[PDB]
Amino acid sequence: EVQLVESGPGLVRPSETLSLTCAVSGDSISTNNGWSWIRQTPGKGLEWIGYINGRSGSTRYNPSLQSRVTISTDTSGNQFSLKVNSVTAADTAKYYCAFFWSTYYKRFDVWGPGVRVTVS
Amino acid sequence: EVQLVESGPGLVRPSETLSLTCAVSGDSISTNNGWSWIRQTPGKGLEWIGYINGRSGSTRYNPSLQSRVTISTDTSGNQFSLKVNSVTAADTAKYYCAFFWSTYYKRFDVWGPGVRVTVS
Amino acid sequence: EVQLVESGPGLVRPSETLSLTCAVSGDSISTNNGWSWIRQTPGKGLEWIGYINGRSGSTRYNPSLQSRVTISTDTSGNQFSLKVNSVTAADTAKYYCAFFWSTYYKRFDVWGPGVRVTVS
Amino acid sequence: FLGFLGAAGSTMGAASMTLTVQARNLLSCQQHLLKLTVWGIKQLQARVLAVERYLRDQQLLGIWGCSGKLICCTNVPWNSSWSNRNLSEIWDNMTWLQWDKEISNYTQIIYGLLEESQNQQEKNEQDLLALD
Amino acid sequence: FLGFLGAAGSTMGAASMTLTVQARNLLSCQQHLLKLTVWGIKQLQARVLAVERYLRDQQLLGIWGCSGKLICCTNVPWNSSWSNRNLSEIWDNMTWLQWDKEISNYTQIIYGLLEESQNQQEKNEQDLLALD
Amino acid sequence: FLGFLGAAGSTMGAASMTLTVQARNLLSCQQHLLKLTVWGIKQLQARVLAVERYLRDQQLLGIWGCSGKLICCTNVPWNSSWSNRNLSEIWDNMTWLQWDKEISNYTQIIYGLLEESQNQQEKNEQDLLALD
Amino acid sequence: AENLWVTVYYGVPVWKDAETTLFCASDAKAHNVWATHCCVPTDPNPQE
Amino acid sequence: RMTQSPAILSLSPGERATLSCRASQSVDSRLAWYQQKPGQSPRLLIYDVSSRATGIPDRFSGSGSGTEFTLTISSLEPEDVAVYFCHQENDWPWTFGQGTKVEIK
Amino acid sequence: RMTQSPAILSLSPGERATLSCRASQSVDSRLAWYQQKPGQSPRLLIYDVSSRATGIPDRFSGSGSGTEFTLTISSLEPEDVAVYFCHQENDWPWTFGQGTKVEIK
Amino acid sequence: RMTQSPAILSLSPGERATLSCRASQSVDSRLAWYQQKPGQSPRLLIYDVSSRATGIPDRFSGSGSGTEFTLTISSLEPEDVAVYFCHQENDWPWTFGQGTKVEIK
Ligand SMILES: *[C@@H]1O[C@H](CO[C@@H]2O[C@@H](C)[C@@H](O)[C@@H](O)[C@@H]2O)[C@@H](O[C@@H]2O[C@H](CO)[C@@H](O)[C@H](O)[C@H]2NC(C)=O)[C@H](O)[C@H]1NC(C)=O
Ligand SMILES: *[C@@H]1O[C@H](CO[C@@H]2O[C@@H](C)[C@@H](O)[C@@H](O)[C@@H]2O)[C@@H](O[C@@H]2O[C@H](CO)[C@@H](O)[C@H](O)[C@H]2NC(C)=O)[C@H](O)[C@H]1NC(C)=O
Ligand SMILES: *[C@@H]1O[C@H](CO[C@@H]2O[C@@H](C)[C@@H](O)[C@@H](O)[C@@H]2O)[C@@H](O[C@@H]2O[C@H](CO)[C@@H](O)[C@H](O)[C@H]2NC(C)=O)[C@H](O)[C@H]1NC(C)=O
Ligand SMILES: *[C@@H]1O[C@H](CO)[C@@H](O[C@@H]2O[C@H](CO)[C@@H](O)[C@H](O)[C@H]2NC(C)=O)[C@H](O)[C@H]1NC(C)=O
Ligand SMILES: *[C@@H]1O[C@H](CO)[C@@H](O[C@@H]2O[C@H](CO)[C@@H](O)[C@H](O)[C@H]2NC(C)=O)[C@H](O)[C@H]1NC(C)=O
Ligand SMILES: *[C@@H]1O[C@H](CO)[C@@H](O[C@@H]2O[C@H](CO)[C@@H](O)[C@H](O)[C@H]2NC(C)=O)[C@H](O)[C@H]1NC(C)=O
Ligand SMILES: *[C@@H]1O[C@H](CO)[C@@H](O[C@@H]2O[C@H](CO)[C@@H](O)[C@H](O)[C@H]2NC(C)=O)[C@H](O)[C@H]1NC(C)=O
Ligand SMILES: *[C@@H]1O[C@H](CO)[C@@H](O[C@@H]2O[C@H](CO)[C@@H](O)[C@H](O)[C@H]2NC(C)=O)[C@H](O)[C@H]1NC(C)=O
Ligand SMILES: *[C@@H]1O[C@H](CO)[C@@H](O[C@@H]2O[C@H](CO)[C@@H](O)[C@H](O)[C@H]2NC(C)=O)[C@H](O)[C@H]1NC(C)=O
Ligand SMILES: *[C@@H]1O[C@H](CO)[C@@H](O)[C@H](O)[C@H]1NC(C)=O
Ligand SMILES: *[C@@H]1O[C@H](CO)[C@@H](O)[C@H](O)[C@H]1NC(C)=O
Ligand SMILES: *[C@@H]1O[C@H](CO)[C@@H](O)[C@H](O)[C@H]1NC(C)=O
Repeated sequence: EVQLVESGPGLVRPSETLSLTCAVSGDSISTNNGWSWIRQTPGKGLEWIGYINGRSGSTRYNPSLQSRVTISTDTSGNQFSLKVNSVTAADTAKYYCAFFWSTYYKRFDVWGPGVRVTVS
Repeated sequence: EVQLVESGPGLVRPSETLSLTCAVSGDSISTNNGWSWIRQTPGKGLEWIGYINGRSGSTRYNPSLQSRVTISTDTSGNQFSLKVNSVTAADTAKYYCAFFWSTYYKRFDVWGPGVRVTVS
Repeated sequence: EVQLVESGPGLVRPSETLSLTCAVSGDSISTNNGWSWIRQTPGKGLEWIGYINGRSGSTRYNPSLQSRVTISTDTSGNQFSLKVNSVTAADTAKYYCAFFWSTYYKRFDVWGPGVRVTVS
Repeated sequence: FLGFLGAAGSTMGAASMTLTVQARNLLSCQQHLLKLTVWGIKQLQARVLAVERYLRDQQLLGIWGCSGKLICCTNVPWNSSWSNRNLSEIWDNMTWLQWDKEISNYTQIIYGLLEESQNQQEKNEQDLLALD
Repeated sequence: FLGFLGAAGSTMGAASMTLTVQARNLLSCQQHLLKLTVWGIKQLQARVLAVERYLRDQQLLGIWGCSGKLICCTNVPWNSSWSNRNLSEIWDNMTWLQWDKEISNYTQIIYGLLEESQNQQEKNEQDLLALD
Repeated sequence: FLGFLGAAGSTMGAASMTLTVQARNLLSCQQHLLKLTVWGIKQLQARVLAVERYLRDQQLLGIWGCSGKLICCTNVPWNSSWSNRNLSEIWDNMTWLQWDKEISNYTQIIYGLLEESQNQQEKNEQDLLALD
Repeated sequence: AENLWVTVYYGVPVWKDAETTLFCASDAKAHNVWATHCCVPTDPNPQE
Repeated sequence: RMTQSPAILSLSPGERATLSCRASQSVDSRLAWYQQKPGQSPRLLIYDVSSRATGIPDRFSGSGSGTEFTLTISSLEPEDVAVYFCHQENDWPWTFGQGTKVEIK
Repeated sequence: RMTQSPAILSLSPGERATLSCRASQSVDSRLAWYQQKPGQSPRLLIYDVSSRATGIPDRFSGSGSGTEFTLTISSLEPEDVAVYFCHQENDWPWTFGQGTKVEIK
Repeated sequence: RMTQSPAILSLSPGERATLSCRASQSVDSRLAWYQQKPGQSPRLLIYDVSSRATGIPDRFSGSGSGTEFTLTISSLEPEDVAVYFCHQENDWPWTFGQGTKVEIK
């Protein structure tokens, strides 16, 4: 069973970048696909940011964030992270680390507690 | 030969919804595809709104109207209708009920007289 | 070896159209694909405008210019040209005539000196 | 065998709905055959032929770009000289047996054109700027 | 011949990775055969049969819309009455030999449905406003 | 039979335009054969072999993911050790007979890699988040 | 409520009992009747 | 998209009308023409560039491909005064040209 | 996209909840439902419209296709007070509905 | 899209230049590099990430895939002062990076 643990600054000033790191325990990032970021925006609800294939480094992002978001993997640390280019107050949200398994044979989620980040 | 007969309010106030019903005579809505709505906008000409497959309930809409338009079928009444979420003066147009047959073997239209609707 | 020679007005007033003609020497336009226009915009760099298949007349354009750009071929003169609908100061650029060969077996460019056009 | 030929009197349009019925039926002792080795050959020749006929039709669908399909579109235009009729005269009120009699002489012209069309299509796929 | 049957004891899921191993092995003197024309026939009959069996399976994949694939999806829903098990009971902890014994009686029902589904799909392709 | 081998002296590039000419020619009495049952066998053996050779090549194109095509791309990189030449030395100024002599020893290495590539591609299709 | 859809697999490792004709093969190395009716050589290292 | 030209065709009785329609993108051959008379729903004249619809007289014809299409009307009679529309069917949304008028006198 | 309704479901203990979700475009059957409790990450309940996730009780069910989907909860117990979310998986970006609340009293 | 870095590479004669280019989306291997000198049309150096164009010296090389690509220049000579451009061919519109300069002294 995979566990997802997250940390990073809970406060970013406008025009500064945002950075969150998710530690992965119980499995290897480099073996599985579906490592991803989702955020819960007050007044809007849950929104997908994007995901990474730990086996290749290929990523996919939500078009609204393609100009600002980078997702990458630390294969030594067995942790992955989300970086967002300069942010504004509009980016205040609860950010989450999640693992999505979706194949022809099985479907399941692992979804960690997240990090609350305020931009102000 | 299919005949298309239409009715509904010729006046909608701004911010109110728009609703038009097309009666179908000579055939069954539930058997054919291609039941559709088109409008003639003054200063612009004819524009497609969307269409419904009477055999399934699946619909397709003009992207500019996807946020506001609903098309549905009354299988008891053998009538179908167009509903538009809140409208503005920009939506004044002649609205038409039409049936489009397009297959590998035949091509034809049935196109009714329409309803004139003013938003103001 | 194909040579590309260009000429046209180096000055267009705002709201007037832009017109550049590229002469082709060493081969036949009507036989090859890949005849194209590219411009170098100060402060931005190189941008694709579009290209024409001399064997058919079919063209493809950069979406940002689809509302204004026309590319066509003179099969008698063995020259092709770029026409742009009314232009503004934002369209000042170095415009180039180029030939792009890209197949399963070979890759090469022929790229002429271009025409400098100021809109003002 | 529930309609091996049930659509024979149907119109060309209606008969298009039984293509799997006819296709699935076109590629359907002990000691006697070896004791009397005349019959072993008579039987094998019948079986080999059924296989060869099947494969020749499959090769043509492959060459024309219609492999794996029962209904396939091409890019060869219809010549009015092959049959000067409109669609409402062909798909309705006409059977496939009648149509075959009408077209027969033009079969090879049409097949040759279908092969040329596919070769032109392949040539255009080895040029990364194709059809623009 | 490096696993002709190596996956036989593997689970259904794991065995899905050897499909090319089994497929590539299913379509693998001088004067004696003509001097003694009993054996020429015995040998040809074995060869003709291997070809006919191969082609019948290929024709079915064609009809069902799965031509050219080793793994193919369809649009026929699974009936719970055919096997009342969830996916975690089928793909894991079960072999293909066991599954075949469990399904056997329903083989023809399933095949008939696969053919009907493909015909419905083709009908919807001769109507340019399909699925909307 | 209008070029069964017309492209033999052409360059590799030019010869790519006759693939349908060679393919269409690779799967082209009465009582005598049964009265003298030596010849019935001699004839059937020739016919069965032509069919088996045809089908083995079709099975490989199927396994490699090139079914239905005369020209097909793959994802296996070319090893420089198989032939240390650039494209302008291969497609121009060289025939297919010369190329075959040059590659011959590496034929099985290449075929094995083509099969591995297709299996990896299929594995990635049973994971709905593939290639991202 | 599983909502699954009958997928199709080809190349599945399933076998059934059957009766067919087997052919003879020899070691090559062998006017003996079985040296003539058993012409096809076996692989020197059978793939078991 | 596509547009039509001339906006107004002022023609003599018996004259041939020529009405063009030009797309910014290829629409293959999936083009239809419609005739609009006062108080009427649009009538289909021509489909698939040149195929005449049932009940339409031989005076109506046409040609073209890809991006360049033309509708022509031979021997114009007063009954042919109408607004003619160019209809794009090749891809969604389906669109119409602005329509042009043929006037006779 | 898609949205959910009612925003708030005020239900009696033992009552059946009905929660709808409507897409503007077909999503085929690629729909999942999630349960959100205070302080928790979202829990998966149902996937592929009606298939129940491992560890989820029989009180949770559902149906629908294309654009019209429903989540139902039988015999509501106080432990089921939560915000329920509709999740679209059929195409990118994947989206969520706004979520609705089921309250018991 | 994609961009290049460093904007300016101030290098010693004989030094190796390293010029990166990063895409926001995979472009597979369909990447080309161009050399721009004053008054010249752009010259093609490298295509399909690492294949050298005809007439280009061995000092020019490169590698990369998907989103991360690099151009390198060995043994820089004054004749190599130029603006180097990254060109995306994988999908339409084709695009260019902003270009970077390699300066020698
Ligand atoms: C339609 O086909 C005609 C030719 O068909 C003729 O009759 C056939 C049975 C067979 O005998 C053909 O060989 C005959 O030619 C096309 O007309 C020909 O076009 C070529 C073009 O250069 C010309 O050289 C021929 O002389 C023409 N034949 C005649 C009799 O005039 C015609 O163009 C075809 N139309 C289309 C749309 O393909
Ligand atoms: C699942 O299949 C049942 C029917 O299967 C039965 O058992 C099989 C072995 C075979 O004998 C069948 O012929 C049997 O009918 C479906 O139930 C049938 O639905 C039809 C619909 O009108 C009805 O007329 C039959 O009487 C039903 N059969 C019974 C026994 O009640 C059932 O609908 C199928 N479910 C799905 C999802 O396809
Ligand atoms: C290109 O192929 C070589 C190996 O080819 C060798 O020669 C062939 C005729 C055949 O005999 C092969 O078995 C030979 O190995 C690849 O080099 C090998 O890479 C593996 C990787 O671990 C290594 O173990 C081997 O020792 C290497 N062989 C040698 C001789 O060093 C090479 O990587 C291939 N290149 C590409 C791009 O695929
Ligand atoms: C044999 O011919 C008869 C008529 O000549 C066909 O009957 C027609 O079937 C169509 C089907 O919708 C009906 O609409 C017509 O009204 C029928 N005609 C009459 C006179 O009843 C009959 O179907 C034909 N058989 C086949 C196999 O096609
Ligand atoms: C198709 O071929 C047949 C013959 O196989 C043609 O019919 C013959 O046409 C010649 C023309 O002078 C007549 O003399 C013969 O008597 C006809 N034969 C029969 C049986 O009628 C037929 O016309 C050809 N069709 C086309 C369209 O060319
Ligand atoms: C034969 O059965 C044994 C167990 O009954 C299989 O061994 C298991 O293999 C899986 C593979 O990941 C391991 O996770 C299990 O822990 C193994 N079990 C034991 C007890 O070691 C074995 O693989 C089976 N053989 C085949 C061909 O499937
Ligand atoms: C599949 O068919 C087999 C028989 O071929 C069924 O097994 C038989 O079921 C009858 C039912 O009364 C028994 O009397 C026989 O003794 C059974 N035979 C054996 C060998 O056990 C089997 O039940 C069928 N399966 C399904 C799901 O219908
Ligand atoms: C046989 O070889 C000769 C030359 O060795 C080939 O002729 C060349 O054909 C190309 C085709 O465009 C011409 O550009 C060359 O100029 C020709 N060379 C000469 C010397 O004329 C000839 O085509 C070859 N035959 C085949 C079948 O390829
Ligand atoms: C491909 O195989 C041939 C032999 O079938 C190789 O040629 C032989 O190479 C050995 C090497 O010592 C020589 O002794 C033989 O005399 C060669 N035979 C001939 C006919 O020349 C050939 O080199 C192999 N090619 C590659 C690339 O390995
Ligand atoms: C097709 O030809 C028949 C022949 O009489 C004619 O009646 C029918 O109207 C034609 N179809 C069209 C669309 O003109
Ligand atoms: C599948 O059935 C087995 C039978 O015991 C059960 O244990 C397992 O939890 C079931 N799977 C699901 C998702 O309910
Ligand atoms: C290919 O190799 C030949 C060998 O002489 C060489 O002349 C040619 O220039 C090479 N092609 C390239 C692009 O370097």
